[PDB]
Amino acid sequence: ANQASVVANQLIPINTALTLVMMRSEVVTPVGIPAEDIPRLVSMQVNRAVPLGTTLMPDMVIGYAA
Repeated sequence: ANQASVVANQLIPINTALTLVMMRSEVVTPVGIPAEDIPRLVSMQVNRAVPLGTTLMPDMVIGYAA
């Protein structure tokens, strides 16, 4: 039910360090990375460009383990 995930608040380019303006939280399905983890994700990189509105999934972030 209302488990929120991290959602791309702008297109996130490949191999670019994540900043706080790039991540919002929303209740989406399927569930992705928990919204609680937005602070952890700061300055981690994604391995593929992430379009606006896409749910950030564990496999997209280089070095992510929950």
